[PDB]
Amino acid sequence: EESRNTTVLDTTTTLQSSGFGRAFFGEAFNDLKTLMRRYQLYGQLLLSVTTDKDIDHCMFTFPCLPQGLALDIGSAGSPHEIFNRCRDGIIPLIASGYRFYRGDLRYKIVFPSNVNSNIWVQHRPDRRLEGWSAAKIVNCDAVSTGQGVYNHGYASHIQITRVNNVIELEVPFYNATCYNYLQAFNASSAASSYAVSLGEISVGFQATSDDIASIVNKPVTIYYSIGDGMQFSQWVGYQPMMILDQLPAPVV
Amino acid sequence: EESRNTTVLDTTTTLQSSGFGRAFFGEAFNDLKTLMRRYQLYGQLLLSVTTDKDIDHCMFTFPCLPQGLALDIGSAGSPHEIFNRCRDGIIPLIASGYRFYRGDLRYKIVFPSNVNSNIWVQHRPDRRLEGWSAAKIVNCDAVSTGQGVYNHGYASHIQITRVNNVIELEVPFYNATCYNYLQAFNASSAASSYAVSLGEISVGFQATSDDIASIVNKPVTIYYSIGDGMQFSQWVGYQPMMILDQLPAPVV
Amino acid sequence: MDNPNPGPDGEGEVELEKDSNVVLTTQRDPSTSIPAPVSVKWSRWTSNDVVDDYATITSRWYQIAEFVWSKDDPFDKELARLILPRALLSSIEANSDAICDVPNTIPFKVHAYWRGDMEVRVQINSNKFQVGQLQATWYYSDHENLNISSKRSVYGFSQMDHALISASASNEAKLVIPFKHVYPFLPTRIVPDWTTGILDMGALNIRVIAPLRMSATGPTTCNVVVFIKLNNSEFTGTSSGKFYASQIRA
Amino acid sequence: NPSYQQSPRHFVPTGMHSLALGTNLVEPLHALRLDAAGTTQHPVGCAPDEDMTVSSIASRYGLIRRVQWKKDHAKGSLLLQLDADPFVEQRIEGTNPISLYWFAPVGVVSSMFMQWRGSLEYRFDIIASQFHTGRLIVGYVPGLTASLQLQMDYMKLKSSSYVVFDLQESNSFTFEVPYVSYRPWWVRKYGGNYLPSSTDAPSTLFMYVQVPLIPMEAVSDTIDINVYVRGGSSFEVCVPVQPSLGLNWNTDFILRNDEEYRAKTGYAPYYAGVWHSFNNSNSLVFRWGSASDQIAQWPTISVPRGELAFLRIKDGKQAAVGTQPWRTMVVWPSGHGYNIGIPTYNAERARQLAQHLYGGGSLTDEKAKQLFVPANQQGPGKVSNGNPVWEVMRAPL
Repeated sequence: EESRNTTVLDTTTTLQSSGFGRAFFGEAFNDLKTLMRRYQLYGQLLLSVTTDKDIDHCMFTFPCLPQGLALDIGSAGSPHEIFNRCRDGIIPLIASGYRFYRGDLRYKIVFPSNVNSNIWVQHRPDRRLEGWSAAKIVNCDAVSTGQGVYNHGYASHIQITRVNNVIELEVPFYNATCYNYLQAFNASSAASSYAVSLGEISVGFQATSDDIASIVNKPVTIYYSIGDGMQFSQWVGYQPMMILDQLPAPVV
Repeated sequence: EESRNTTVLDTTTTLQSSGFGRAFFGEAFNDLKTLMRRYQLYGQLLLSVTTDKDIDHCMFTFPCLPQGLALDIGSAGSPHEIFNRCRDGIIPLIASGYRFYRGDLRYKIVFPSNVNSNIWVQHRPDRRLEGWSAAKIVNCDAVSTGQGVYNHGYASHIQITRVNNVIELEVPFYNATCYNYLQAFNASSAASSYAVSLGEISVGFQATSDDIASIVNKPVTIYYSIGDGMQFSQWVGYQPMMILDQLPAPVV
Repeated sequence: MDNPNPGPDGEGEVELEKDSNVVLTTQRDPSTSIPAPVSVKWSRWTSNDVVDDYATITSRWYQIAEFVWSKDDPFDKELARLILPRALLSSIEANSDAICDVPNTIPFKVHAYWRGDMEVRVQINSNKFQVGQLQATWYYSDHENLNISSKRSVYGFSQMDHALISASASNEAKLVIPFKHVYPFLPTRIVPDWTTGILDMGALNIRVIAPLRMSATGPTTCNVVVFIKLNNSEFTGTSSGKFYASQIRA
Repeated sequence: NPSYQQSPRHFVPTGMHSLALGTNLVEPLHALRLDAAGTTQHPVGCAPDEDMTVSSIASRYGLIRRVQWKKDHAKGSLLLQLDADPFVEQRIEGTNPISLYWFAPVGVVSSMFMQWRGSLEYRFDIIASQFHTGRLIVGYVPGLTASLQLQMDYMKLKSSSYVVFDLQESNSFTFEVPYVSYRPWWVRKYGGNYLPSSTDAPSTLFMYVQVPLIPMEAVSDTIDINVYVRGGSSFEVCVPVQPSLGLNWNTDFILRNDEEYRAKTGYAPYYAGVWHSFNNSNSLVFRWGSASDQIAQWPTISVPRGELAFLRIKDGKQAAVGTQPWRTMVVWPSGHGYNIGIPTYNAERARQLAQHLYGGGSLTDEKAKQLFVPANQQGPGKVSNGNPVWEVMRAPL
């Protein structure tokens, strides 16, 4: 069996327990769940207006899942240095260790400062993730479906950038499932696709196109953490790691 | 009779009650009234100065009713994509199901960010709605009656856009009626016209014409929700629906 | 049970419904349908002037509409969109005589304002071998709702509570109609704040859910008659009858 | 005045109270009410009879289907096979481009919610004289994908759950459709105008004629059958999202075809007028505002090389008013990164200027500047009605 221990050959005299730093630093690091709630960078983008957007059009939409977005190094010419360098993170690294999850997420999107415009944020529980490809932030183009616009029923919230430019969130667990998939997802069942993302958040500015020019190529970093109610389930061993200090130097 | 059930042919073994998601998601969706209070988009506009407005002139005026404003797709050249696409909404869809109402409304108007100017909001219980036509947001022109200006007695409030650009409201129930009409309204009785709108809210900037140019074609979205005290009355069956996913594609 | 013994009398029991001095009978159990809980009196809030229900004459049953229902009528086909407080008057005047003539409706000739629960029975005499089914549906202040022209169909009235009149059973449809309107009282004549839409609570309407079907040599027609009690009413604001105007022709 | 020297609370501003939340949560407001403790009240005769609730609406039948049932239907004949989800349907045969549909009350109240579960109830009013007699199956097959929707017949139906009924004296029943699925809830059949994420129904109802109708000669050969739908005792819905349904109060809809040309959104209404960066104010150009540097921007016309284009409005009524209505225009980049529209006297001058600008010419050129409309023509400067469509005239260079 895996955790069996046939015949211990103890040499150690007993070492003092430290309580995971409780005896030194004053804080236990035993529960890995409480570390999971330190916020992590989730995605990152430079806003890119394409079509002449109206008040209603979403500026970008991303699926919201604990697994972490499929990692986006960026194009070879313009890397997002943190994901290029600081690969993945903590929460996805532990999400690597389990096979199912059932819980909330929190986000705290940090909008660009220079813009003044109001910002709405839909949550869309309906949407199915459609394979691990296109599990990434998407800059929506011309409206053609209801995907591109504000919608009435979906839960939403509207930060006033002028007052404070970081809307904070609580994406809830709405799925008709026991508990969702947690590793990378290739979609076998067609109904397996409802079994991953908590929803499909959509951020959108209310700016008219005359003012939208200020917004172009302004950064919008995003954060996430597992939201207290989260509970990963089945243990599954780690897929091979790739040591970071061993990554190649830029070379002068 | 309608709800009679002559002879049930039960096949079902009893299914576990979920309490409307109480047993899963931790929150009942049984009462439809508590969903009615999630805020909805109510109207939308691009401000359009015409006459050289003074400090007192209202910028726009709209009747305030649960039924929802008559839907405004916008002109064929410049659709308001959400009402064009996401037809109507939730609250009007349920307002479709009843024939009388008697209660408050809340609004939370979201003014444009770029403007700094102070903004006043009248409520005008006096005004009669005059048929379902002109049950829509109106951009008031030159002053000719008292309709176009700030008025003394009417209840009002004045947001400072510089501090926070989203005035929040509580339009109350002031009518000499048992309870108001709730479907679409064609005005039969002349005194039936007092029997629909809660009032006739009027928003107006205090900007002098020199500064009013900044305000032109800046969006002003509006929200509403039924305000706790609301109580729809007589049941009335739904008028024919029109399925949304079946609406035509833009066509490339 | 299961032991018929018809005599000269015939077989079944005959339930009654006396009011003032009008008794009327139905062999069958009424298919009652009650849209609203019974109304509170409400003279308290809007009338100093003398108020009085006329129970001994207003509450009498009196006919307001009658109509043939032949097999020719297609599935969804209105037979009668009766208004109710108006049809009680509009039918009388349509029958070429003044409101004053009919005992049920004299107080309307005088009092400026009316309130009160209504009762409506839609009796029928289809033969037992006929197959069909009316629905009778009361819809409050229909005229105020402009999109009603689309709703006004059997799919749309079957959702709100409604009586059913099978032609097989020749069933009779009772229909209590308690007062509900935006304004507590309905005026019986032109009044200072409104004129048009006078004394119009809403509308009974009798759409067909299943057209009569019969053997080719069977009985084609199926007549229907609609009585209307006007019970827990109350009138207020005494006024001269010369002010009264004949109801809109409909 | 004691001084209060201790450190202040450290709070974080947000611009707005939650829009989503709507229950156990006091929500502060600037009431337009006079009294601050006032709240709407219901006088005893104005009391709310109806307790609005998803279940109180779901528990109301609405006619949803009307099967005909002729004598000459053999024992195998299908009568309907409507899906076992609340979204049962009855299209109206309207003339509208976008056809309206009837729904059961459960079919509308459940469109607002992403997920549903529990039993439905189909009442069947088999409208017949007691002298009619017959028998019909009302089966339910779990797990039928649409490819298996066909190949059905009453005998395959008998293998799974079903209910025989004997029309004789009592002429109505109420089959109570089971909720059989692997999913504790079930996702909406439709959706906000977005075709993917529209799961089809869990299972299908069927109603074959188990024993064909046997009428007397003196009664009708045909019997109507009404199918009413009602949310069952256990019917229940959870997540609120966009309704998949819209009211028929306004059935107007506007396609966003790209073929017609129009000013960019938020840059209309526009009117002809002067602007200092263009031809030193000598010549007209459209403007969406009186203030300086507020020229209307225009979409780049897709002109293949060797050709040219110039605009002509579909409706001369909607053109902005100068000394003459401006039905003609030439859209060219301003050199400020956006495409200004230049009104012209006529289609001919517009074609000429178009020949110049695509001819290697430029706005500063004398041959072009002659073609620009002089400022004096500005007139009243009335705004164009809304954002009017511009047909794109095209010519070979």
